Amino acid sequence: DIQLTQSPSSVSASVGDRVTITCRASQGISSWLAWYQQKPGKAPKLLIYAVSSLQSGVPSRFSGSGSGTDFTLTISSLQPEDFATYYCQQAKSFPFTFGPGTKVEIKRTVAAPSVFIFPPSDEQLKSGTASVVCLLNNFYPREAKVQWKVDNALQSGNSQESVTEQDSKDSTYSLSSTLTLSKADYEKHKVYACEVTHQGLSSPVTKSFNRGE
Amino acid sequence: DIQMTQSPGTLSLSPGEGATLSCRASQSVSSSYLAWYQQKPGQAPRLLIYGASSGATGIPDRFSGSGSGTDFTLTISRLEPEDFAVYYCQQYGSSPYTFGQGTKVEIKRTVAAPSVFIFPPSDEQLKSGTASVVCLLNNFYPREAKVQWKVDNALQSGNSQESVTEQDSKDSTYSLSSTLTLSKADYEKHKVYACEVTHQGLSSPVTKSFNRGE
Amino acid sequence: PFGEVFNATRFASVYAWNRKRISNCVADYSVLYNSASFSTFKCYGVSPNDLCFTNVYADSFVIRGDEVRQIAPGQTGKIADYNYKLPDDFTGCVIAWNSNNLDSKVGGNYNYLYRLFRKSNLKPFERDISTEIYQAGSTPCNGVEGFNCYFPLQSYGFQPTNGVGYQPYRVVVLSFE
Amino acid sequence: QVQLVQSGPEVKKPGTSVKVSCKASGFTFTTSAVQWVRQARGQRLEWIGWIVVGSGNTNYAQKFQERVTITRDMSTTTAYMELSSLRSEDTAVYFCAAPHCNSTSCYDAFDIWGQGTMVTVSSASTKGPSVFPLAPSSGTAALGCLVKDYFPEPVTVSWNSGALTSGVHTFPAVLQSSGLYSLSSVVTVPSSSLGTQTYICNVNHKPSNTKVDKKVEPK
Amino acid sequence: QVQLVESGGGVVQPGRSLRLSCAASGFTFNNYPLHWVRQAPGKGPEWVAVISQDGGNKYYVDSVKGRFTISRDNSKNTLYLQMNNLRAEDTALYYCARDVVVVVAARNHYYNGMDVWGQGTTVTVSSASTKGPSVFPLAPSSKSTAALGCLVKDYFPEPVTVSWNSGALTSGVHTFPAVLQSSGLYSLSSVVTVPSSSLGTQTYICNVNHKPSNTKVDKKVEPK
Ligand SMILES: *[C@@H]1O[C@H](CO[C@@H]2O[C@@H](C)[C@@H](O)[C@@H](O)[C@@H]2O)[C@@H](O[C@@H]2O[C@H](CO)[C@@H](O)[C@H](O)[C@H]2NC(C)=O)[C@H](O)[C@H]1NC(C)=O
Ligand SMILES: [Br-]
Ligand SMILES: [Br-]
Ligand SMILES: [Br-]
Ligand SMILES: [Br-]
Ligand SMILES: [Br-]
Ligand SMILES: [Br-]
Repeated sequence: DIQLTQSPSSVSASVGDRVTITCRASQGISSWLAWYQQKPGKAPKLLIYAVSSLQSGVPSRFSGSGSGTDFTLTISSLQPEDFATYYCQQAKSFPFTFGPGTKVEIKRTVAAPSVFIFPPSDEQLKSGTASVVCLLNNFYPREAKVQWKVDNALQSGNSQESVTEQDSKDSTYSLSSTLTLSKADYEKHKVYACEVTHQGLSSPVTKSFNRGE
Repeated sequence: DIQMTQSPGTLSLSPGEGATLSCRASQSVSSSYLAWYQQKPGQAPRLLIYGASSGATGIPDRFSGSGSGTDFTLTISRLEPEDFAVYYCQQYGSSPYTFGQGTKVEIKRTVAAPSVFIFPPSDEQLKSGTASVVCLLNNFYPREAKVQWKVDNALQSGNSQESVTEQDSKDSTYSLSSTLTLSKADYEKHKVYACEVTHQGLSSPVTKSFNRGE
Repeated sequence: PFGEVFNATRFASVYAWNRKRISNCVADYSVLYNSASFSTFKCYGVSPNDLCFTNVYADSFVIRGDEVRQIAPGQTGKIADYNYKLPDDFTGCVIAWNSNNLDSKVGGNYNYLYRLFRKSNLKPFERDISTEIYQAGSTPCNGVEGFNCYFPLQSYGFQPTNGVGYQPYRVVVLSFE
Repeated sequence: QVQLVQSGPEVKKPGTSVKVSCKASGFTFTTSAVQWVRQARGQRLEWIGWIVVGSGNTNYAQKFQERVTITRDMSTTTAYMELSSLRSEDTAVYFCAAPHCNSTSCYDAFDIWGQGTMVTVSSASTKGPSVFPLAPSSGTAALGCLVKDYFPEPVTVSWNSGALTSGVHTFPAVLQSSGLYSLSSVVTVPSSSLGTQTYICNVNHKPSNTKVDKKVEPK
Repeated sequence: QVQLVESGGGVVQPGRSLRLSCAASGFTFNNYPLHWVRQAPGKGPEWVAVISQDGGNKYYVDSVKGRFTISRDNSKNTLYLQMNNLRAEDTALYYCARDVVVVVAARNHYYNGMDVWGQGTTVTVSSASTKGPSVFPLAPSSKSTAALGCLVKDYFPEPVTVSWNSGALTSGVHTFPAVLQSSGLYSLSSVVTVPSSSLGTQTYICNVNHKPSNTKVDKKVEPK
């Protein structure tokens, strides 16, 4: 069962840059490796097979090299339609295993997130459930940390996050984190806050509200 | 693909004449990758000429070959009786290696009208519940012939099948057999069974009948 | 120095066999004869120990198991006639081991080739890597394949499920002059 | 004896597969090629495909790309033709053809041919024929035999155990809508000999091991 | 055009079965082995199975060994995946793909990758009953550009479609991918950034459409 590792996991590049992605196999696989490009909501697209054989229609700026355990995918001059996730696949034996993928991201300026907190609506509380939502809007880079505090008590295991794909206009990301409590627990506390730490923030940003007010 | 077309369809010639067969290609084909074959009834094809103009091993020198590009020729200087068969041309240069549709070289003859015979179904077959009436057209030329079945003056259609023999090696004629098939019930409902033969050798259609019983 | 010649990552095709030159170094062919890893260890003109010759050549390539018998003096076949010929007075050793785990691929490997046609046999230690279209008929091929015009090299298509006789074998031929 | 021998006759049901063999002899198989051609009864020659014996590389016609695969086995000097998902339309005779070659060079055409393999495809079952007499009507007269309802092809007919050959016409068989074949064999003889010469047609159908000698009578 | 169209996916309870089909056109079907590849939400592609050109050879990932069966009908140019005893971890988008055939010296070599992929068909293995979502307002704050949105909570199965003011409002909209909750129902948030001045002078209506439950819910988002 041949494993495959890719490095790096993500790359922040600009148009014209030279981008190199590597694929490491847990055993020798000669020349039997392929590269795939995948964009959100689309099937993977074969770019290179047999280490260095450009699939028909693929621009020649894509190249591939390697032999045995180490393989390299090179983009000479990155074009706007090249920002995607790239996978390496070995074909020495079944099962055909893929790599974890490398996401090619758009490099841009550090933008701090706009943070908004939303208390549970009165209609939802009538259902016996409370959902507090914290929105991190239009920030870069993607890495962000949200901590929920209920009367300054740090929460864990009762929240879920979701990140939008990189925006087509300003290359930023947006994040939505939802804290889910029962109506019983929600009415036992007063202060609800999400603390946001991000590279664009010199110090953690906190958006809070007092239940009812 | 490269389409190979042959001409003529049937070459009716006398033994001792010169035969000439044509082979056309939809596009220019290499002369060194065209062959001619000969096939007699019940046998496999036999190579005569290859490379457009290269006689095969054992083939008589009266067999010749010419042509180039899209048009090719198979000339037989003096036609022998063992040469009356079907001839094919195949190009084997560009895949697929397509064949021609064939040319029949038959012994030309004078017009001979068929001798017509009709056969009622045997009493043994009637015991099985089916009747087969047979009409024999014996030794005629040319091959084209027409058979129509009339049952109490009612022309039949869709209930007959024909079979034609190969040209005879001794008198160069053909023979035809047509079989009308009715059930025993339908057979006994009518009285007069006849087959009308139309042929070039007959100045008018000839009818041979029998009366169901007598 | 044998370590990088036997345990190499990739070997050459038999038609394009590689030759490594080894003159005057350290050698111990006793740990190789004692090894069940080597499916074949046969020497000619010298019995398999610590003798001295001026030079050693290491020819290496990959064939299939059924063909390892051809890597010997006075043999005939696809490999002996069209790929690699050992002279009758060959003085050296031939070593082979099963390389199925490295050179076989599910669906067939396309990297190892062997010459399929040639108008004349190879001289001893002759190396032919020409890709000229083999004219099997009288009509000249003009660089295009077809009837009686075949490509001279064919792929082994090594598969792990193949019979051991059809599995890849890495061969090393040591000659002493 | 530069020979090319094929398999025997085949009779398969629709939807099955047939594999026709073709064995070489005389020449060195290893350096030649083998093409396959089919011929339906009374039709032209149709090229199916060819294979290079040394490499095994194949080229097929458009109309056989879907159900025919050609192989060879240099050890048994034999080439094969596999035909999957059989149907009535596949009922034909299949030929194999190859150029003869020595160890290094080849003939420049397909000069060696096989005897041919007839493949019959239908739902019918093996059945012997019923032979009915075609009695002569009451200077020359015609009589014969009706070889009806048999499967598969072929039957052989002789007259007077081979003594009577002049004037005999055995017609090619027709395939009835019942799936069985019918065949008629007739002979013309002088009208005088009808009362002093017994005429017997000899019908043999090997697939059913049927041997019928039927005497034709003037009623 | 060379094309693969798969179908037959949907929602199925654990332990029950499903049959996927793949319709191919534009290439000689019987000259190519065929693969089934799946991709779970948020994860990379996982090869599942392959079948040879004639159907004589079949290979499977251990995860599906004994439960899945690949097959093909060369007369119909159709590939099949028969999925039995389905588990939750079988939930993914299923692609059919055509084998990459490497040609060297006129000889074909198989199992070298996948060059023609289909659009995918989704299977969802869950014991959850079909349910439309509750749509709750995320009201804009008094003084805290402002942000408002809708919480689309507790629905099954995927997907919902969210528009704002019947699609007229698109600027600044962010509809997030859904999370799968421990209950087996999905939750989703759709937000929009607006000028603070427009909050008392502009209606914002989110439109949530959930075809599986035959429900369309429109929620008016207004300040408190
Ligand atoms: C192998 O055969 C070649 C060619 O044989 C030709 O084709 C045969 C089918 C048959 O028709 C032969 O009569 C043909 O000659 C031999 O090569 C020929 O050798 C002669 C010897 O003088 C020479 O004049 C020709 O030019 C050669 N032609 C070609 C095409 O090579 C060859 O010698 C045979 N090899 C052996 C080992 O017998
Ligand atoms: Br390797
Ligand atoms: Br409180
Ligand atoms: Br044809
Ligand atoms: Br092939
Ligand atoms: Br295969
Ligand atoms: Br199957």
